[PDB]
Amino acid sequence: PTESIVRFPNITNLCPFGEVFNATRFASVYAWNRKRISNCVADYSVLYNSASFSTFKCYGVSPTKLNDLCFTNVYADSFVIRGDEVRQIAPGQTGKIADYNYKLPDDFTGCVIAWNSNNLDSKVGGNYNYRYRLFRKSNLKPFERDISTEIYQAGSTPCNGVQGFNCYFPLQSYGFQPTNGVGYQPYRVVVLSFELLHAPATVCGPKKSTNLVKNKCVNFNFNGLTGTGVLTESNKKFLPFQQFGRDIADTTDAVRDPQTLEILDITP
Amino acid sequence: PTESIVRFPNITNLCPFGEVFNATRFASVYAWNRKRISNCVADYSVLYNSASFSTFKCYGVSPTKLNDLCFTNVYADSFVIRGDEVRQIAPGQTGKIADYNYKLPDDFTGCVIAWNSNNLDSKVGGNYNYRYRLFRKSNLKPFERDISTEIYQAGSTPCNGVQGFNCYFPLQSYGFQPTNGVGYQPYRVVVLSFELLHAPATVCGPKKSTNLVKNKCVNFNFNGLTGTGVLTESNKKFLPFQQFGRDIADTTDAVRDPQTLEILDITP
Amino acid sequence: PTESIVRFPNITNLCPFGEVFNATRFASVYAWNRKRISNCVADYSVLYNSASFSTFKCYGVSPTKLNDLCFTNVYADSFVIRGDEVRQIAPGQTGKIADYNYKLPDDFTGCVIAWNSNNLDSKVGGNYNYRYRLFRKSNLKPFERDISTEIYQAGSTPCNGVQGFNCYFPLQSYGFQPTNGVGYQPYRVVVLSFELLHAPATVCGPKKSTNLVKNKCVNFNFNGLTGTGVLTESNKKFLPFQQFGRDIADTTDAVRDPQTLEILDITP
Amino acid sequence: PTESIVRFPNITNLCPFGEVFNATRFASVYAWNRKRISNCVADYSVLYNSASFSTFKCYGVSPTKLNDLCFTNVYADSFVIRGDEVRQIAPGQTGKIADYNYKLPDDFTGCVIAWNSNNLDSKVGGNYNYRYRLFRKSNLKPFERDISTEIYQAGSTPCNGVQGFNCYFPLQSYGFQPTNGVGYQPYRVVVLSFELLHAPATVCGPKKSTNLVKNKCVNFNFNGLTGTGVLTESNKKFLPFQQFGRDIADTTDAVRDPQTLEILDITP
Amino acid sequence: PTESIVRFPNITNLCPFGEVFNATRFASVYAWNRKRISNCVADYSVLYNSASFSTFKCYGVSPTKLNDLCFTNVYADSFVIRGDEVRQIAPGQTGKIADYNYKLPDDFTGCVIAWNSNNLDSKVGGNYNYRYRLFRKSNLKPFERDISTEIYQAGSTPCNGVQGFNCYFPLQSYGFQPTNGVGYQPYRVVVLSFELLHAPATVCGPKKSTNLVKNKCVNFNFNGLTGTGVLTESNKKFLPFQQFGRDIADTTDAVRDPQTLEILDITP
Amino acid sequence: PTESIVRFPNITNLCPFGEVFNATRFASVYAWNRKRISNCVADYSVLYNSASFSTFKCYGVSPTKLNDLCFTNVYADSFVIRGDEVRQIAPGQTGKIADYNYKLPDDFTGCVIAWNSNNLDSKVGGNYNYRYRLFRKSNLKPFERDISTEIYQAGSTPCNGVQGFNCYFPLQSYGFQPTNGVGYQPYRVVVLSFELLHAPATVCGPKKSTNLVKNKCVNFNFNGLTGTGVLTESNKKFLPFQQFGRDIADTTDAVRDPQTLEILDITP
Ligand SMILES: *[C@@H]1O[C@H](CO)[C@@H](O)[C@H](O)[C@H]1NC(C)=O
Ligand SMILES: *[C@@H]1O[C@H](CO)[C@@H](O)[C@H](O)[C@H]1NC(C)=O
Ligand SMILES: *[C@@H]1O[C@H](CO)[C@@H](O)[C@H](O)[C@H]1NC(C)=O
Ligand SMILES: *[C@@H]1O[C@H](CO)[C@@H](O)[C@H](O)[C@H]1NC(C)=O
Ligand SMILES: *[C@@H]1O[C@H](CO)[C@@H](O)[C@H](O)[C@H]1NC(C)=O
Ligand SMILES: *[C@@H]1O[C@H](CO)[C@@H](O)[C@H](O)[C@H]1NC(C)=O
Ligand SMILES: *[C@@H]1O[C@H](CO)[C@@H](O)[C@H](O)[C@H]1NC(C)=O
Ligand SMILES: *[C@@H]1O[C@H](CO)[C@@H](O)[C@H](O)[C@H]1NC(C)=O
Ligand SMILES: *[C@@H]1O[C@H](CO)[C@@H](O)[C@H](O)[C@H]1NC(C)=O
Ligand SMILES: *[C@@H]1O[C@H](CO)[C@@H](O)[C@H](O)[C@H]1NC(C)=O
Ligand SMILES: *[C@@H]1O[C@H](CO)[C@@H](O)[C@H](O)[C@H]1NC(C)=O
Ligand SMILES: *[C@@H]1O[C@H](CO)[C@@H](O)[C@H](O)[C@H]1NC(C)=O
Repeated sequence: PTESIVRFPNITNLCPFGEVFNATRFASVYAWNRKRISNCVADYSVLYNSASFSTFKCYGVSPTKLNDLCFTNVYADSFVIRGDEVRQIAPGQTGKIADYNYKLPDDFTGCVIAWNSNNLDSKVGGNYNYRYRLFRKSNLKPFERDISTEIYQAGSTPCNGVQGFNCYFPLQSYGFQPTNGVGYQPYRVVVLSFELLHAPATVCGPKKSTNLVKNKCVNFNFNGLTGTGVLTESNKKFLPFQQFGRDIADTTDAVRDPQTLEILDITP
Repeated sequence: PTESIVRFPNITNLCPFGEVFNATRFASVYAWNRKRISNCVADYSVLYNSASFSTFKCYGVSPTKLNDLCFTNVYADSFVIRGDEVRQIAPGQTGKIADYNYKLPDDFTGCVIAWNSNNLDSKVGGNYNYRYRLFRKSNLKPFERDISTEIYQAGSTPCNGVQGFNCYFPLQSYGFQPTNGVGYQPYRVVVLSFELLHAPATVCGPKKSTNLVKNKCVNFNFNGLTGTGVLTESNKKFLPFQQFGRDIADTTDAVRDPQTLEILDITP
Repeated sequence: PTESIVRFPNITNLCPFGEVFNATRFASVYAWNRKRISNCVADYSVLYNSASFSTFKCYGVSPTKLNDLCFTNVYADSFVIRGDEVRQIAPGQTGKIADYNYKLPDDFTGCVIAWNSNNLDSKVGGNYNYRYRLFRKSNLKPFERDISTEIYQAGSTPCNGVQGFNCYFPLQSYGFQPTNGVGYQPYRVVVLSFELLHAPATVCGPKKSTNLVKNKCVNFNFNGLTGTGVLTESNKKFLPFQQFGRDIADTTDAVRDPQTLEILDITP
Repeated sequence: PTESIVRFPNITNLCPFGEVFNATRFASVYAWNRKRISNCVADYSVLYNSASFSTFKCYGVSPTKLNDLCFTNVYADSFVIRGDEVRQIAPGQTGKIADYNYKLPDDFTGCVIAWNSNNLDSKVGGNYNYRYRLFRKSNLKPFERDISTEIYQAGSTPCNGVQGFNCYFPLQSYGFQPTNGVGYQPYRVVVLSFELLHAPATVCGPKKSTNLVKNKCVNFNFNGLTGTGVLTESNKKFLPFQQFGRDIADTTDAVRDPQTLEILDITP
Repeated sequence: PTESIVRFPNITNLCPFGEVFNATRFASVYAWNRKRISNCVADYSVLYNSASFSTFKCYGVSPTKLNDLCFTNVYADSFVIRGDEVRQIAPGQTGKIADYNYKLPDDFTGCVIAWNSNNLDSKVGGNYNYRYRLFRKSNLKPFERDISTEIYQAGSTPCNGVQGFNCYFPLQSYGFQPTNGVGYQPYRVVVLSFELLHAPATVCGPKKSTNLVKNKCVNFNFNGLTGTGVLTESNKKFLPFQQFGRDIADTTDAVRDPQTLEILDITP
Repeated sequence: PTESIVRFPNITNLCPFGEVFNATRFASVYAWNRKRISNCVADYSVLYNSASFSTFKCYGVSPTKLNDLCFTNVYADSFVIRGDEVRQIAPGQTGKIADYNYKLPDDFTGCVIAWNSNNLDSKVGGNYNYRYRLFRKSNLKPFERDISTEIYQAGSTPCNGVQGFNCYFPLQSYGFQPTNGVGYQPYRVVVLSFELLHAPATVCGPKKSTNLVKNKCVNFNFNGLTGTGVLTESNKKFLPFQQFGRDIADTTDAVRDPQTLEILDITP
């Protein structure tokens, strides 16, 4: 391996992590706000190295390596919970938030970023505008959003839309005050989930593309696909929707150049 | 009485509470900051209607009735403590902040205003820029300020100005973190002391001044002096430092108007 | 005083304290249940000797001297509150229950009897059927019950009968669990308020009457009217509503006998 | 498998769990009560649906599947402890109850049911009738009790069974009050121990016995012996104690019918 | 008033406060040790200037003035209690220590000293050598001890000297741990009660006497009896047991010398 | 296996564990004290018998088997830390002590022995003599000691050798009170480190040295070399640095007798 060749798509616009994180008002956890992120350079070490997030805990990927990876789509799910419920944003965990408000799948790949928000989300006398769903008949499916407001029937009597004995509203207020304990303290949570599935990659890190060298042994990083081999011209006519190539041994022997749209044969 | 005549003097500028309360940085408790406020208009109801002040304790005045009474001079004292010693900013209270950092007289008149500033004065990894005087050979007198950094000799041996065995540095750091408990979270405290000595009033509130009505039994408030009488015209010989006259009964019977310099005979 | 004479009306049915204290379901604190107790004999010893009432606090009446006094009418107010809200059931106290749910007068005469009911009012998973009023525009008057359920306008926008941002339901659930700490455990509260008017006393204790002794110096207890003097047969005519004979000097001169209906002058 | 066939013995007398769980007074933890349950149909639904059991921790068996299985002998160990020491009733923990009062084996197959009993085991002024062994020479063996009252020597002095300096009574009282916290509140604990040997099962659930359908491929459940097969009429001569039968390869190939005492060959 | 003439008796030996306050082992609170301090000089400002004592509350006298007074006798009561029970050592208090172990009179002239002894009295594995009386039929008279060990019958059944159901041992061990809470460390309490009989005082403070100067208007401190006057030779002879000479105004004008034992007359 | 043989070298002197564990004053954790224990007999059972130690965590070796083995060298480390920071003395653990003060290797062979020291290290007025490094530019490598007192720079502003804004002293005083909780409580930690590497072993347990039995099948522990075989004479030419031989199968077949320096042959 004489050289190393990194080829990423030629994109420059930064996708708004600022509008996800530095928003004035977030949403409640029963109505958590999901933003689609695609076609951007994403500097994850801006979020990592900044001393502002108490929890930057990442599942299925390393937080330091996120600049050196490319994902097809990023989902940013922002909401506000209490501190003791910050642990509940994890696969294979139980609680009110995990069962009824926000559920993470067991194959989750992404990061959970939680930081304290006392000055923004508390008020003397109580901040009651952040509600969590307390009552539901069944647990939530992963990434299912439930915003329905129907009176929960906890007994045998029908409720008919009126709260009362054994008939409760499903949404319950946090009631934040700045004098509250650190467990009952407002924490803003943003969950980044990365689609690593077979698709064209849109969100890529700030790594700079190098020029293409052929007919030599080079390490290569084509759109997040890492390998070592000899890149040459290929007579393989790719159909325009195809990015990779593959053989009977299930090995990537052909890739499409992200920039020049050139099909390169990877001879090992 | 028929109507009330409130006479406040011709003052146009506002009292500078803005850099007292909304400053970017506050000083520490050992170097507690003091601002002298005089000769302006102060609207205390803005501070009273705030939804962020957790503690608004007052002494010698009512927390409702502070705006209508108007004062000689306002001493605004600003410092950052943590939440446990907010009770130590009370008169007669004993503690490390009370004995060694900031001591209030037992006859203190004014209001203590404190609010949590965890999003401002705490950083992830620790904020150590706010210090308190842990050691002093004598307890502080009321309202004295000690910023000396001399090494507190706690043993018999002279160690000559270095930290070591029983040779402690007098200041120590709070060490604020955003994940700390509410006792160990930063609280910005602004003591607002007011003196009520025999002097003409310099700070008075946003209450409007009404026109004079003479020769009729009216309730009057002549710039802090409230009475009932038939405010007739005068022929008195008031020297220009004489705010209000007296008599053999030691009762107020002649007041010179603050807005026109006209002496008025009070007759009940 | 040679002898002691006690005359109480010949009433024999017990007061229904068993219906008050041993009811299966107590109402919520916002809808506290008042029962009027009159025309019976009240045995307060069964309340006092039994050891389950953790809080037994009487105001204006000595708690061990409940039996000898006679009362006109008794009001028993029953409800369920959490453990830290028990101290607010007292004259002159403040809190959410005192302001918005149940306010005692500052001149309150009677007892507060609170006992733990964790077995009867908590189920595993949460008992959400006990609600307290959390939002009100103004504090309650003494002995005033508010069961209104209109949406509380916290902000400047009209609520229009729907819960949402800055519009809250005034009632909030306790959510009792048996694993919750004693601050957050159910306590059943019965407040006995005795009124002592100029009306004839109907609620009298279990003290038994003696025979009347006339023309001799005795110490008498005439239906709660204690005193000492020579009871003599009188020619005074009382009208049927009149029960005793206060003179021009406002001292009791004659008493109507509560059993035989006899007019009895008191000499000293 | 066309259908499911379940054959259980026709025992209809219900197992005495009412005497275990609803006894008027339990025993102290040093003298914990053990009851032998056998030869009855057991209903575990009344334990699971009940909303008073705060702890239902089952080791080795699924708590929902207690109703499904059959056992031979059930050991019910009932006692009263305090809340913080409920966590000591589990296989493999330490503490005063685990070491000196009640030890659970590491191979424990059974459930632990703990519920709060503040209404029944606490008295205002203290309930000191519940004792625990505080001092012992060596830690207890599993399922061993020590009701001995011998004065524990904690020094080097033979003090002849008299309490005093370094000679302590082995048993110490709890002293339960309703105002005490949940760490120091009474919890009644019933430990159910199921033993499953190579023995005929006497403790089973209320699952109904269906009619005998032979010569068809059925799922079958013969007295807890689950499987799938084509049950036919046999010619094997089982001895009366011999319940099922095994082939050369130690697989169940014949069973006796629990109801009609008939030998049925299980061919697959 | 030129110069004071302090005359205190020529007492040679210091009071044994060191043996009381510095003893190795203190007695338990049910069997507290009382020591009679008399015929000596006692420095009380040594105790105050030492900062080891957490509590120094003195009732009926000020702690700083104690070196200036001659008391007739001193009683030193030393015991070990819990921290939360330290407040029970006060005149007019309720609790287990006040009712059953150590009762202070309401007319108390003395000082209460309490210092933490987690270092010397606590021990890992438990120090159960300190016991307190938990059960008694009646409350204690002031300065009364109970060393009885009879079984407290709390039911109808007799006990026959055997512990069991409703029969409890009167004394319960404390169980001191070094890992206990702030209310549960051992505290050693010395109660110094100053007997002030109208007698020759024998416990005097450390004040250097001044030789007698007569026939001039001087201050004097004769045996703690402060006064101002002219001291003259006395014509009358007082009885050998009687020192104070009272007048019609109940003021001493004829005092015996506490060094040369001769009568002196005080005149204005 | 007829006769067990234990051959240890003839080492007479006892190890100085008294001067390490029972030292009067320990060093602080930034300047932790390392003592080299070699060429003595060590009794670790008497370390294990004491119940004063609240943590006796041994990593890689079991505490019961400590007397069995032999070591070449022992590293006895000693320091004082608070109770919450005891857990950071562990392999593969993070914290202030682990990063900045004392780091164990990830594969550590030895025992962490920590006991509470409230009685020895606390004093009234606070013991601030114990300091810990709170600020460092880089994390400590394992078994590396840093005693630098250079002022740590946090901001871009140079410190210039004085304490100030964003320039802190790297060492912080603990502040131990006798009234502190168990979290801030002084704990004395000794970390014994053992090397299991093959060398002439100098420190061994108190096991008795048996005689030499030859030409009989015996168990043997030759300086901690456990095995079973028929120990016969050898003609192998062991050099002085060669202590135990090995065969072509890499098994121990010839061991030098530690007492005699005589070469013996293991034969199974
Ligand atoms: C949010 O704003 C702050 C400004 O104080 C900035 O430092 C931070 O980087 C911003 N975060 C994002 C994600 O843009
Ligand atoms: C950018 O990429 C596109 C294809 O995605 C390609 O057609 C174009 O030539 C590239 N431009 C440059 C300057 O590399
Ligand atoms: C403004 O102030 C001056 C002096 O303070 C006073 O004489 C004058 O009357 C005031 N102006 C008005 C319009 O009253
Ligand atoms: C500080 O700034 C906020 C920003 O809205 C303002 O509402 C508040 O009144 C300011 N405080 C003072 C004392 O002016
Ligand atoms: C409630 O019922 C119990 C039954 O055990 C009884 O002891 C108690 O006296 C009753 N309460 C009243 C107020 O009578
Ligand atoms: C009972 O009281 C009534 C009046 O309330 C009276 O008429 C009647 O005589 C009394 N009974 C007796 C036996 O005195
Ligand atoms: C105990 O009694 C209650 C009374 O309703 C009943 O619901 C419960 O099922 C009983 N417990 C058992 C184990 O049968
Ligand atoms: C019930 O079972 C027994 C054996 O357990 C059997 O002898 C008896 O016949 C059965 N009864 C019926 C009605 O089948
Ligand atoms: C000391 O006191 C005695 C009486 O107790 C007295 O007789 C004697 O004179 C005194 N000593 C002096 C030096 O005055
Ligand atoms: C107890 O001993 C210490 C040790 O020197 C001493 O400082 C203290 O003064 C003594 N206390 C008394 C009352 O003598
Ligand atoms: C420390 O001294 C005590 C004194 O009794 C002794 O028991 C203990 O064994 C000593 N510690 C060690 C580690 O030997
Ligand atoms: C002790 O061991 C040495 C070798 O380590 C040996 O030379 C010496 O003779 C031995 N002494 C005794 C008394 O066994």
